[PDB]
Amino acid sequence: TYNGPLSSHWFPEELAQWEPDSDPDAPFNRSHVPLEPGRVADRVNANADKDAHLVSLSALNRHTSGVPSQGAPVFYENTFSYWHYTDLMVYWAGSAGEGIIVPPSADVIDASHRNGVPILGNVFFPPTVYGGQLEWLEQMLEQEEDGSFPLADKLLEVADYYGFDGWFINQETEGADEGTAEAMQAFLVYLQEQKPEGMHIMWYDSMIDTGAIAWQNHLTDRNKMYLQNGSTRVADSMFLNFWWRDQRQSNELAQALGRSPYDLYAGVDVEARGTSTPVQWEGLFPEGEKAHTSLGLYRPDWAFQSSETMEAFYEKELQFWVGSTGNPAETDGQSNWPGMAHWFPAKSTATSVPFVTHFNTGSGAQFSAEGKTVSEQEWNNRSLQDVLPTWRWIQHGGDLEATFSWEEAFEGGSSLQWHGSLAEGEHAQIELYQTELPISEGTSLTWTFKSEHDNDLNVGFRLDDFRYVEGEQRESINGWTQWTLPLDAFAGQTITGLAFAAEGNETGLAEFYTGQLAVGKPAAPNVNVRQYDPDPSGIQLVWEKQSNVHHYRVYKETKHGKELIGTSAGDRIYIEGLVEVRLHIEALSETFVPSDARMID
Amino acid sequence: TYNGPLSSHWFPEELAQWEPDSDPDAPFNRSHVPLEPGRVADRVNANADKDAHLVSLSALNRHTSGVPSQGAPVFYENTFSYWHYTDLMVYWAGSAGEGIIVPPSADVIDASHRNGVPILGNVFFPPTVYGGQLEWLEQMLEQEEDGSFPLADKLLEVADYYGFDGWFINQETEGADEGTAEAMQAFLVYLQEQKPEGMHIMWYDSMIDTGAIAWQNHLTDRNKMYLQNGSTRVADSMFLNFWWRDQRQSNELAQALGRSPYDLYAGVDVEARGTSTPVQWEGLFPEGEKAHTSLGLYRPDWAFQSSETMEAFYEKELQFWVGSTGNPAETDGQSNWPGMAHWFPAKSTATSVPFVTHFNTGSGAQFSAEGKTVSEQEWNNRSLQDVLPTWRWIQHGGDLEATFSWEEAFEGGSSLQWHGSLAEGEHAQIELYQTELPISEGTSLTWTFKSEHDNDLNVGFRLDGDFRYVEGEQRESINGWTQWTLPLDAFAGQTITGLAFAAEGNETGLAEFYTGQLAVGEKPAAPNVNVRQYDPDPSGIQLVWENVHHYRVYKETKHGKELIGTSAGDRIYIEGLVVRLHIEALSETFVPSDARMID
Ligand SMILES: CC1=N[C@@H]2[C@@H](O)[C@H](O[C@@H]3O[C@H](CO[C@H]4O[C@H](CO)[C@@H](O)[C@H](O)[C@@H]4O)[C@@H](O)[C@H](O[C@H]4O[C@H](CO)[C@@H](O)[C@H](O)[C@@H]4O)[C@@H]3O)[C@@H](CO)O[C@@H]2S1
Ligand SMILES: CC1=N[C@@H]2[C@@H](O)[C@H](O[C@@H]3O[C@H](CO[C@H]4O[C@H](CO)[C@@H](O)[C@H](O)[C@@H]4O)[C@@H](O)[C@H](O[C@H]4O[C@H](CO)[C@@H](O)[C@H](O)[C@@H]4O)[C@@H]3O)[C@@H](CO)O[C@@H]2S1
Repeated sequence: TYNGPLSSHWFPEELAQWEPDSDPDAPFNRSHVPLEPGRVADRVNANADKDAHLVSLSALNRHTSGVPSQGAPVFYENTFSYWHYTDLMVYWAGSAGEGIIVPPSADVIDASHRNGVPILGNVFFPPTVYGGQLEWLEQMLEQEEDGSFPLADKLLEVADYYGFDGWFINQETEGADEGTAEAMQAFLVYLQEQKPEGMHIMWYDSMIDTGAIAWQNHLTDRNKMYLQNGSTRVADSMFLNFWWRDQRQSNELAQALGRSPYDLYAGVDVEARGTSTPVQWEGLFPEGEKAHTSLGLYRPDWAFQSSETMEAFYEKELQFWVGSTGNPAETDGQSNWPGMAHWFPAKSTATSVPFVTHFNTGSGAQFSAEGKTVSEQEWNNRSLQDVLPTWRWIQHGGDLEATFSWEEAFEGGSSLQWHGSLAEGEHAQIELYQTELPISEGTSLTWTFKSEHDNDLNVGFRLDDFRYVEGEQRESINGWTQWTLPLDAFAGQTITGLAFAAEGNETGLAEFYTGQLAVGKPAAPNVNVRQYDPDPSGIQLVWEKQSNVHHYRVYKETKHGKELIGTSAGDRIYIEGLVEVRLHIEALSETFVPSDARMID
Repeated sequence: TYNGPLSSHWFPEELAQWEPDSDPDAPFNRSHVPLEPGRVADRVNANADKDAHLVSLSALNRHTSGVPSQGAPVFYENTFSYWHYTDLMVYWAGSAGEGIIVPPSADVIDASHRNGVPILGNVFFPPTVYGGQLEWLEQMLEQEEDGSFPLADKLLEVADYYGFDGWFINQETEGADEGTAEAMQAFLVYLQEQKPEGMHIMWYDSMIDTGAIAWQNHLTDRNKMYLQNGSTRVADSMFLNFWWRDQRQSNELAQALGRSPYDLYAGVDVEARGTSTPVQWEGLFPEGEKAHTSLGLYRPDWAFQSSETMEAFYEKELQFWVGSTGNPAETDGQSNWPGMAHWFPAKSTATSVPFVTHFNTGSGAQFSAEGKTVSEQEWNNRSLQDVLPTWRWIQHGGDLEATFSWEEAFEGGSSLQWHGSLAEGEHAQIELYQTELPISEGTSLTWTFKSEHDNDLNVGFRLDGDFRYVEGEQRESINGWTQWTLPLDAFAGQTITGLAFAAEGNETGLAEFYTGQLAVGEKPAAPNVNVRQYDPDPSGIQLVWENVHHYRVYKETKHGKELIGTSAGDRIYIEGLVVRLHIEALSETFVPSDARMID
């Protein structure tokens, strides 16, 4: 039923002749959210080291084809929220039936970028048993007299146009001779020479020097020529196959090659069993020694795909990325699954003012504006996913639980729920964010919450022990309480952490929903109605995207008030069925100040 | 004489009808060096604070017109080297006779960017006494039914295409009414709404709310609408005029406006007297409490324009930016001119591996490759200016002096000279760089020097968080220069926060070092080069090509290979061709590619 723009995918011959200017969908697939530079690490877990990196190969979209460019009316969508333990994201996709070169969709590029995570697209040369064809490989490996590889040029051009950070190269098609192998090496090297600074090409350990498919599970003499060859750099990293018990040898070989052992990502296959995946952790993270290499997670989206509901999906992600403890700071290294927080510092991109979050998880059963439902429809749009709490979860005192709620929202479709038993006079704190926010005059702390039992919600901030204080100026907005705490008295200081605290009352119960937290007015959007060629009877709204803007909201007038029908963090939005009606487009600033609405007939 | 591409400059009606695709010179005026993000500050001066910023309005080129796009065969050029005390650089230019909208030339954009300094172009509405015309102002302020300002669009387009970071707006043309004033405010507001993130529009404290020209010398009720109007942002900063004795009031007013006092730049006019400029420093930097606002330096290029020689120019810049002490760490706050180091931390963009410097100052009397002269001609090309020492100069022990030398070079036209008396058995160190360089396996320290008296030159590195002085591991001789390599694998996972050198005196009692390369950290593919017409000059041509620090163009002669051109962009204009050429690409590590041959 969906006739809108779709995220792209290609077989090599379609890519060759692909031009953004001629692709009706290309403008919808561009990310307009740059990779946030300079994340800051936390230090709450004593066992976590600073050397090892982590890549995730995640099916952020279950399918390669049929993915709407910019979100969809579906609550249950893969709203991964553990960007903070991730150094590199690989968009897992590609199939013999749909296309083997697949960039990440723009919604996911955006989510990744807000958390300063570089995201790679996938070039998937499938095993013949899965419809793999040598032809496709040979096509990609075509070389001009020039020496250049035209399809490599297309990889770079796609990554440049759509706005992501490189490619994962997965060569599992059998039948390749040694000449093909050398050509692949030339192809990867050509990538290195031509790519923009920062771009990352990650090679899967599969095709060896002979062209045979022969996973090494380590960096060996059989595969090292795909990472580094003497003084020539071939690839930025290698994802090691799963069948290893120890990685010391790869570390040693990497040093002999003059490369960091941490450009090797020891692979762990978690697709089927997630946290029940058996792993020789000592083989990667030895006892008094630093990590032998980095870590590669194949398919953490297990959490999504083995679950039926958003809540079970979110619980499995916590258990997987943080561990059975539910506390990043208190991990059980003796557990079968200690969790990623056991080994990896959490990073935060809350490093710049203004810092704003509405605890938007990226989807919802409903959409709220200033605490009022403005659409009752399921939606996902991971471009609207906020930077979520560094820690999941760190509390002190009370018998409380913290989770995301999709029942209450102030902006978007979720809130942070903090609820349970808190005895009278008892104090509880929840430390949420590692940060690096320079305070200057005019800088305020605001936050917005509901409280079912009337307890007030204090804010907590840590300066370069948390300071817990109550807000200065209170305001009521559709049932929500918004505090503003001026921080002028602290100008010149730097906030390195954000938190909340509450005091129990006679009730003995606490139930908070917090829908905005921030440390820190756009022009009405200039909007044009254009054809979306592939769908007459549909249209697209196109504006000039302002850098002061977090995203755009499209309302349509109804007999029952204004209804939200669209959101975009790009420069356009496709609306179906319009040819067949008054619209209102507002731009919301980074601080979520709404502009005056442009009217469109 | 020179018929090559020239740095641009417009009156408003020329800008209106400008499009890059039709300008033969536009491609030569594009910067290909992005603004380096994330500089790191030093801590060596106890009095320096972290709040106040500093803008320089510098005539990096003496003239608006006649500026070659990419360097010129002139040694004495304004090779400003104090980017480290500068937060914002404004390219000072514009005149009634030449053009009043002028972007920075590509060479200067590049130098600025390498040091992570945002550089602004100039929009100069001149006083009528200087040929100013209200017309030009009215032209710039034209508004469509749309509400948009077409010439503002051209300012943003120029900045985008050429690769710089905004504009300084200088409105000193008399005769403007209150309507013009409001239009200017709308123009500045339109800029804010349309500009790319990061871009900076700085407004001069001149035209007040009535449109009259009435410098306030402070942020007042008469000019605040040009910075901020309620919740609307009008400009990113204001450069306050010079006639102030104190700035507390502007600080206070800025707070009431909900803006940082440090978006205000208290102006100091140093054009005529440089370090002899009288300043009420206490009025800006109160003996305790913070600085009231930021600092605005009008014309530090006094150092260049009041001097006749590179050496005198370089000495005056030291005396101006560092002080009479010659030591950023030991400043005399009681001096008439304590120097900028007295108040401002030095920043460094040595924050990423590979870090490479050849101590190229941007010009030379001569050009060297691997220590051999490959051209005897004066040159300047500030696209080749390296990130130069954070500290000028910090030494311990000996009776030594450090300066730049244009007599000895390993790559380019200059080296760092460290020379004087060092008694046998004595030690001396010179701390050169504040850095932030993650060490990983495969990472080496290299350095390259000549020593007139045979002392060896040790490298110094400080780890996060006293320097480690060690001697190199592998020695190499290259055309009279010694190159040490010191593997740093034993330190992988550590971070270098500082680089230095150290020497031990010998029986000679003398030391004379010239150091031409220092680096913490693969040869490029031969450039794919085409010969194209440079339309405005038949009998001239341009080489155009598509990792790489810069390109070198050699021509074959009866006397060997001669360097005739360098470019950090995608092309170079060569005059007189009409002859075998050789184009090599040099990597960031200065590994040369195989030369493309061109006939
Ligand atoms: C890097 C790495 N690359 C391989 C990775 O490809 C491999 O993955 C597995 O991939 C199987 C094949 O996928 C392709 O072909 C399928 C059928 O035509 C398509 O549906 C698919 O989208 C691809 O184009 C895949 O079928 C595997 O899934 C099956 O087994 C799983 C257990 O591992 C299970 O969880 C599934 O639900 C399913 O039955 C699988 O994801 C991995 C693992 O073998 O190794 C390297 S890592
Ligand atoms: C921001 C700030 N803007 C003004 C700034 O413009 C002003 O500068 C002075 O500017 C004078 C006028 O310059 C223009 O007109 C000249 C003549 O047609 C041109 O040659 C020029 O390039 C411009 O288009 C200028 O003449 C002043 O220089 C003279 O006095 C100097 C002392 O300040 C002296 O050092 C010179 O050698 C010369 O005789 C001067 O640079 C400043 C200072 O008044 O105020 C604000 S800051």
